[PDB]
Amino acid sequence: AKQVRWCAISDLEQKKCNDLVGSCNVPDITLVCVLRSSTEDCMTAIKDGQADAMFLDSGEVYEASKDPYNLKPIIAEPYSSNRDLQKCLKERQQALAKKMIGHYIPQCDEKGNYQPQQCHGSTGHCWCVNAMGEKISGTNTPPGQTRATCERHELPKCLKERQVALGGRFVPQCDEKGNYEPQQFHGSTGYSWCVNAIGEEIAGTKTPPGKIPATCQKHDLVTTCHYAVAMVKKSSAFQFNQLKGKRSCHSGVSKTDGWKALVTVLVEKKLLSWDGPAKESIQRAMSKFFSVSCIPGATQTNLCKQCKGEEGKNCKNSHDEPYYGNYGAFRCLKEDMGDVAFLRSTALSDEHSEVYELLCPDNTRKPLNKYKECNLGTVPAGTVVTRKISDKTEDINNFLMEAQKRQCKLFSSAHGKDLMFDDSTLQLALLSSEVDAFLYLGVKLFHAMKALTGDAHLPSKNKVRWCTINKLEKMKCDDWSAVSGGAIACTEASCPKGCVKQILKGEADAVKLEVQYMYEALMCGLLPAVEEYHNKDDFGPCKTPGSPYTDFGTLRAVALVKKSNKDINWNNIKGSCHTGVGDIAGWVIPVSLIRRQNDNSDIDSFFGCAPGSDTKSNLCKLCKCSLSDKEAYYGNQGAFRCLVEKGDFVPHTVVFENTDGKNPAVWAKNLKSEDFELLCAPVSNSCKLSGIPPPAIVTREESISDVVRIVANQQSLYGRKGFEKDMFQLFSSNKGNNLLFNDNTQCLITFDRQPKDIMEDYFGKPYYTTVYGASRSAMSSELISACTIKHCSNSLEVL
Ligand SMILES: NC(=O)OC[C@@H]1N=C(N)N2CCC(O)(O)[C@@]23N=C(N)N[C@@H]13
Repeated sequence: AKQVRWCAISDLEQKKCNDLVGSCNVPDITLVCVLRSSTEDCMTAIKDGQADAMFLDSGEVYEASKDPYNLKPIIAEPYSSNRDLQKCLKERQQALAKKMIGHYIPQCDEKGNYQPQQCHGSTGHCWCVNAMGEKISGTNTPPGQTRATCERHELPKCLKERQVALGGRFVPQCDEKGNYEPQQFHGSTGYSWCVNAIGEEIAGTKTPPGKIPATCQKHDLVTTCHYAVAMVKKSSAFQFNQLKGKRSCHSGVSKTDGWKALVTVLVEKKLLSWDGPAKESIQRAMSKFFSVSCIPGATQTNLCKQCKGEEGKNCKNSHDEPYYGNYGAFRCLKEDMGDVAFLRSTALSDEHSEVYELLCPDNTRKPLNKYKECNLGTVPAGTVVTRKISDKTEDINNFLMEAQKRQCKLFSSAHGKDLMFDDSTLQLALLSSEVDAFLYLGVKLFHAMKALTGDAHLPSKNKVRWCTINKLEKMKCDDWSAVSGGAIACTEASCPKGCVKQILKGEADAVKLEVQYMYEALMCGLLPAVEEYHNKDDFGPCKTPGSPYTDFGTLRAVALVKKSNKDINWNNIKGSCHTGVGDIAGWVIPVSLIRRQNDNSDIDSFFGCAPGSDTKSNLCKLCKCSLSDKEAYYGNQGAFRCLVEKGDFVPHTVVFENTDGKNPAVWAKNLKSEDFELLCAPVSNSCKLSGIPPPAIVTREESISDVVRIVANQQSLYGRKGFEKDMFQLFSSNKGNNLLFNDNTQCLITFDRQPKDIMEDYFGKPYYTTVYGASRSAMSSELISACTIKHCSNSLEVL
């Protein structure tokens, strides 16, 4: 028996909330409505633990994630992407979950695709549909009428471009499932360029051979986009560059559609004379820009004089102010209390097409139905937020999910529009607990919000902020900063992924990453400034960069078998054991190579000890089977214990250690380099699955030059064989082992960027093609999504 306290900012919001408390029965969750006078007071009440959840505009998210609020987005409306997999099955499940009779339930085939014809059973209407479930225009037919004959529209645009290129020289490379890869290489002419979601080239990305290709960003095609627009009456005659001195009405000071997009556009067009933040308030500059306005939540009295709320409620971020919100701003414009209204496109209807039109930032006027051509930018959906501590997220999610299933009236009310949520909300879905303001808004929008609130960091060109993942790293990096003479500074994160996030947020400058994190790091636009170099035998390239290198100290992944103690080859591996499921030398390389060949599900349908592999899968018992050396078959040493008992995939080094006597335990003491070999050959000969790229110190592109030079100078000072190495060592520490770099690192070598693909330019084509399929869509995550450019379209109808 739990309760969820929703915070209402107005009397109408409390009325709708009490309507829900009366009419919506959710088992084991009681809805309680706490009343405040404004958005900010509700944010504070949630921060104080007096309320649990509220709905915020996207423009309010960033300031919500900071003091004195410290709120986090938890529940948001999902958008339709061209990367949605198995969409028909999920839509059918969701429809079946709704406790109502007669609603449309999508009809799916045996494979999970949409049936080309979709029918609403209770009404008898039928229509046609493409591979994403979008209705073909005009194909809706009622009962008792000849139905539209429906074709399968399953072939993506890219694969069709392929097969209109191999019949009778541009052949485009595509991601698995027929999406365009963001980077295109012309195999004949050697040119490379970048493309958006539908494969049309973006301007200024084409590069000749030998030259360095442009950085290609991942794109996602998204449907139903809402926009920030300036709405005006057709009777007026002013244009956008004549906004100064006019009367205006806004949805809110903290909303994107009401304020932030407008200010960004005014700054870009140089219409708004204003310094930077912390020198002038944006609100003071806007108060000097407009004569008299209604901007709810504003603290300048002229930006509030046109507001219509009664005293104590005037200009508040609350529906108690009649001019608050998108519909409130439209009301102000209609009642001639302002000359222009700044609001979301969702408040536009064709009823207003007679009197109203849209003011475009290019100094033209257009009708309301041109809002996709006449806007101040896209406005992402609002979100339900709670405390960052996330104590009540489960209860809130359960309540909203059950209320949506039981058809409770969350997204409409007789009392008014946009009360507790946006009325345009179709559904609310749960977000990953990883999602914060940064992940929700995305890198670009996050930096825009950061700059707009005066938090933007201008990095130093002579100092490098190194990110640490634990307290020992922080201590060693503190020693390094104390001896660096202002060249090195220290930041703290929980894990390497947090360090990548901090670098993206402008809170840190560089971090060392192992291979696992490199895919995400390169997807988000980071680059390797330097790389760990482990060749103990040469040391040539360390003191002098470019004393050319023959071996980087890279580990080489192979499978270790016997000189005819056993009879194994690659073709009959079916029917050994592996170090771990997470290890890259082993598991990742062999599994990727196995299931890139064939097709299969190797999880059991291949071999006859791989710790972390469920329990007792057909292996995992030849060793219980935990991802630690507390079982004797974990790691390189335990995987070598796998090959001597129950004999039948490891780095090459694993033989050279323990062979010849170096590890004595009884089993590995009397073993020799002649008794064990590798399949592709003698144990030292290259008979390898693939080479593993070295760990990379990554940073932003603009910071590459500064990071490399500062690291080079510091390396000349400290580390292995340094002028003042007696003061500090880079690759060793009394605080711990392998802290900021692997202790066996010979040095750091500046990454030489080749005129190839950055993914191949780091991983190497064998590793890239084997592990990630040479595709930018091999893995998806919240971070990769936050670094993906959302591109809008009236529909996905490009099939
Ligand atoms: N093992 C090794 O040290 O390779 C040499 C060095 N390091 C990489 N990780 N690379 C990635 C791929 C590559 O092209 O071989 C190379 N790419 C550049 N820019 N320099 C090379």
